[PDB]
Amino acid sequence: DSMGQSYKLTTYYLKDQTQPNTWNTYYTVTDKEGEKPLNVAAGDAQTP
Amino acid sequence: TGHVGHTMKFNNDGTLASLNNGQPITSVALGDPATNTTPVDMNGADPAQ
Repeated sequence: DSMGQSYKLTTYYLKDQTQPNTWNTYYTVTDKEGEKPLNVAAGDAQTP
Repeated sequence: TGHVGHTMKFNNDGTLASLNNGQPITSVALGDPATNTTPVDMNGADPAQ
């Protein structure tokens, strides 16, 4: 971060079944409270 | 409760941003009861310090 605190960024890769040659990527940021998902502003991959 | 302090603001890189909204920090007279609700008992010394 700006203050020099280190955080764990976990990137998850999912292979799309509906569309061939398509992959879905998600980001999660891990703090002392747990693993909080990180959302993309204009991403075209959405989950319920 | 009537206790007046000063606010210190800092930037995201950790450096000082502002002090007392840019105003110098001057405290009220220590032993003058007319300016402070809790006068310091200065035992005959200068009350306007």
